[PDB]
Amino acid sequence: TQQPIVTGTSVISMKYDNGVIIAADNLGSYGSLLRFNGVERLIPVGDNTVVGISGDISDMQHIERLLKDLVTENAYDNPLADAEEALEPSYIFEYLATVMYQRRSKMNPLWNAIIVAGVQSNGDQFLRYVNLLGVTYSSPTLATGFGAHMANPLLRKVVDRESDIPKTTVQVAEEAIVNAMRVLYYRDARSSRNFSLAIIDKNTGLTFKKNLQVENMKWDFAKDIKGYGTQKI
Amino acid sequence: FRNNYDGDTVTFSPTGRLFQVEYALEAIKQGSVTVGLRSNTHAVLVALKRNADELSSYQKKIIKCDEHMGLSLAGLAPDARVLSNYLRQQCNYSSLVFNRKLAVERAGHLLCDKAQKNTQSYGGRPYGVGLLIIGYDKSGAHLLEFQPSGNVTELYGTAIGARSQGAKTYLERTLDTFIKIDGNPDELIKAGVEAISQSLRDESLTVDNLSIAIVGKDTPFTIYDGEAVAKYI
Repeated sequence: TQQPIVTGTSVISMKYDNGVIIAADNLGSYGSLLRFNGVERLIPVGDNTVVGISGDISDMQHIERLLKDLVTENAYDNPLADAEEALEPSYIFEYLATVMYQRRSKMNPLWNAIIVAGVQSNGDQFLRYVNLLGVTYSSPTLATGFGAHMANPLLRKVVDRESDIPKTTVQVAEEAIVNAMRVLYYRDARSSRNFSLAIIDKNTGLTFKKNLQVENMKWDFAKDIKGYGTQKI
Repeated sequence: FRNNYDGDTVTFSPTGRLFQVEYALEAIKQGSVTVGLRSNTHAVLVALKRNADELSSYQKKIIKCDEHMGLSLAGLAPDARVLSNYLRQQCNYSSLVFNRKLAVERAGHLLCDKAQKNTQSYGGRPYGVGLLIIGYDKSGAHLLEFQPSGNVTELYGTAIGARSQGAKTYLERTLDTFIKIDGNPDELIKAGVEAISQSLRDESLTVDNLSIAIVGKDTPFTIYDGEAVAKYI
């Protein structure tokens, strides 16, 4: 048993017709101190998988090293390590899920919430969640922390059920993700303006975008707000 | 020579031989014949079972390891039970932890390493059994030969046990034919039965004498005994 010290906030994701999108900001908070601004919380694994991690950053870095070891170990005595016997998103996840549940069962959790986004070899979209309790679930949209409360509602307006997936494009999906990151910057006190976004597409592969910023913000109405009830000037 | 250097597995002979391993190899030769072969769609095991009396049953020589993998044995059956049990666990571990069916190639490496530890330490003994592993994984049909020296070899077809050279020379001639038997399980089994019969001498293939196993593209590992193999005699 422990307590999280350096923390990452929301990770948000959704699937679209040809793949999956996943995003997370670049902040490592220390309580209410916005301590570290160059923290990458999206971990790519090979060319078909991105793991997004929120929660304790010391644990995130430990999980990061586990994933690098998985790639190394998979390539041992494996002539098809970059072909048929390369790591699938489903393998990455099931491994992580196993670890998360064993650690919670030892009363010593990895204090995180994890979203594994990717595309399987057959072309299928992979999107699944796991957290410090070892709880797992899949949904057309997934998000951690504040993203669950604020991003899912917006993302679910685009993909409300399974049948909305083939109708949704990369452009529409990405715009919806980017809008949600702006909303989280408005209302989450542990969020940063700077974020990373990753697209995994069954045709165009892994597209990793760094150093994105929330743009097109509405603030001008604030000038007209004075007082808290009766004050006029 | 020999006399002085064959007391235990931890001793090299003056010519660099390991006689205890070689004596274990001799247990396989005394074992009843079994054949393996494959095409690009299926892999087949065929075994000649041995009895003690006309009042006794015929010792079963095929063991299922997972839905997509299994093996046949020649030599000490108790040792095959131990090694097949280990293989069952490794297959099982891969599924539970990684949601991944074990590559037949990796199963070969694991058997090699488990056999090797018994050939270098004091007090133990080598395994006194040879195994033919068949399977269908993410790179198609596979057949392996395991010897208790630790050596494991991927082949198109092979045989082990007494008079196994007959079946082996047949397969070495038939190579170009049976490898082309794609999408036809019955014809591969015929070629396996024609091979196993090359090693006969004592008797003919009877209904409770023959045991056959098959795995492939849309075929889980399944064993055939008794009247189920009557159509192949």
